[PDB]
Amino acid sequence: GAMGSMERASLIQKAKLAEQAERYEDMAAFMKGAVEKGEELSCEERNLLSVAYKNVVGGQRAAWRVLSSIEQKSNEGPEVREYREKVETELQGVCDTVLGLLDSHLIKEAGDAESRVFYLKMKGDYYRYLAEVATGDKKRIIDSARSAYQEAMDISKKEMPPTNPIRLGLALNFSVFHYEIANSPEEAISLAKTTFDEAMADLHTLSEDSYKDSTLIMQLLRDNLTLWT
Amino acid sequence: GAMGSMERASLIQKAKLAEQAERYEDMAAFMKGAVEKGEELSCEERNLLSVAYKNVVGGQRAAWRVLSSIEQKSNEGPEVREYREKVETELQGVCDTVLGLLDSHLIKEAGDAESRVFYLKMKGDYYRYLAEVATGDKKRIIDSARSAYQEAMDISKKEMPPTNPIRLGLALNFSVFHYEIANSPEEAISLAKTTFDEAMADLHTLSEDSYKDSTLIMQLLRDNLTLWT
Amino acid sequence: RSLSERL
Amino acid sequence: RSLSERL
Ligand SMILES: Cc1ccc(-c2cccc3cc(C(=N)N)sc23)nc1N
Ligand SMILES: Cc1ccc(-c2cccc3cc(C(=N)N)sc23)nc1N
Ligand SMILES: [Ca+2]
Ligand SMILES: [Ca+2]
Ligand SMILES: [Cl-]
Ligand SMILES: [Cl-]
Repeated sequence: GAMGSMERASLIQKAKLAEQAERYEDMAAFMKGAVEKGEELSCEERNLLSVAYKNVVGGQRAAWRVLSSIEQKSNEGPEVREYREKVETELQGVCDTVLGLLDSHLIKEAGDAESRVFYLKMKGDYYRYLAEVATGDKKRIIDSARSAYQEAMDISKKEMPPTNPIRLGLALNFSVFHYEIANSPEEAISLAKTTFDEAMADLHTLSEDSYKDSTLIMQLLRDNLTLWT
Repeated sequence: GAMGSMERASLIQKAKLAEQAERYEDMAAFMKGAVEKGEELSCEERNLLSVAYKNVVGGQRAAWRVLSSIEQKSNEGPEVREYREKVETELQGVCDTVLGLLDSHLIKEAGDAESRVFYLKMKGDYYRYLAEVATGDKKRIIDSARSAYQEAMDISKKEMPPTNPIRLGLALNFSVFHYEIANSPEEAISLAKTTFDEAMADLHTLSEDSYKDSTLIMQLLRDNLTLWT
Repeated sequence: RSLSERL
Repeated sequence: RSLSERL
């Protein structure tokens, strides 16, 4: 691609600059270029990749929701549908790009729990974003999200402590999948509660800084439980 | 361009949708397509054009400032300069596009004061944005901004009341030009004060709604005077 | 809408 | 930085 001539280290440096400048499309392109060098990613690099694409797809999701809401009102000319479709297609292209990087070849080279769980969670997340706009096929997309989350959960429970921030963010997002995508609010509530309680019981093992990291994510579990019950 | 096959009315409708979705790059492309249909723009359409490109160039200016600040610190590898140059070049391309639309052929077909002043102010604004990143050539860019603002001012003083929001926003931006670009802080202060005082004395002629519109812009003149003195 | 993992 | 016209 267009980043093939740039050094890996320069791509990472520029991704960090783009983050500081709130240029998330650039940040994603730089990190895509870094992935395509073929070397595994460090913990920091994995998070740069995630931050970049989360911001890109987050803007698209917010736009899609606005347009879909306008479209649904109009059904209570073709321009509203056309433009919602345009944004939707762009969003799906971003998700497909991320899923392609995970499949070629981030996941298969990831052996440590922290990397493998991170990437499988990401695969669940971007199939979930595809599911949010899918209509009927929606079933196979939902199953793909579920499968990725489940594999990630199984590894995280075996290999990580209950306060691990990757484990917590995985359980959080899988609970959102259950509530928002899979029409399983009881599963969502059960998962959030068990995750929160098992992390609570492990906090005593943590340093002050790790305690801060874990409790910040636990608060999101609690906020969802408040909304859901 | 890529919007050549879309109806003018559909482009305007989609520009308004993109605004609601905070998709300002799309909004600008739609309004560029509408301009390129060759018909003059209504007051609402002129403001859609301005809003779209102001948001696009505003993100680029904010990014450029972040990167330039990092670059200047590093001079107290080539990546910081390279990436600042990338953003700078993109910003200049956006300014050139807007200036091209004004020159081909919005300004020459604009006969009413409200349209002609609006477009000449816009020409001043986008040359000012070019001036912000220009280095030495900077002189001819500054002169182009000054010339456009001055022509707009001369028409506005002859043809518009002192509370007209276009006249006020023009005087505001020309005062910013004087202070920030032209190294003429006394000219900036004098212009802001005279503009504010002449608008104040005309407020009694206005409806409640027009009064609200004018006083909102006057507050920006006052806020600058507070910062400048 | 439910809260998902933040950056 | 000085305030310019807003939308
Ligand atoms: C050396 C290092 C390791 C990990 C992280 C990290 C961890 C979790 C989230 C996140 C977001 C980041 C970002 N928005 N740049 S880094 C990062 N950071 C480091 N510096
Ligand atoms: C019918 C009409 C005429 C003028 C305007 C207008 C005026 C000044 C600024 C601005 C921003 C706009 C926007 N962000 N869409 S419209 C607009 N609006 C209308 N509806
Ligand atoms: Ca129940
Ligand atoms: Ca003085
Ligand atoms: Cl469209
Ligand atoms: Cl670059």
